[PDB]
Amino acid sequence: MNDSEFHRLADQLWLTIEERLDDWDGDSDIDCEINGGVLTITFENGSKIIINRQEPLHQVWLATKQGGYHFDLKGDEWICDRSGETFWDLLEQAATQQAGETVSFR
Repeated sequence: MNDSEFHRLADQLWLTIEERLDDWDGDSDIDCEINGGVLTITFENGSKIIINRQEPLHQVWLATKQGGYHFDLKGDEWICDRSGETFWDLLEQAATQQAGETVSFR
């Protein structure tokens, strides 16, 4: 991947995460903040999900209560380099588990 394409696609992903989380209107209180470019989602139980860019690798990284997941862009989608699972599936699964309420943007 080249650096400019990474900037373009990561910017897009950042906007999508921010809008989806800032627009959340379910029962649970969920907050999302951007600090030093890093997104942190905080849940009522104190747990968090952290999303950051790894520029030299052209990857997006995800840290949840359960684990860590590193993503490459493959065929127009962010895909975990260890399992093949998609960024949005892993993020939704973790946010649903950590909020105790369905967090779904599909």
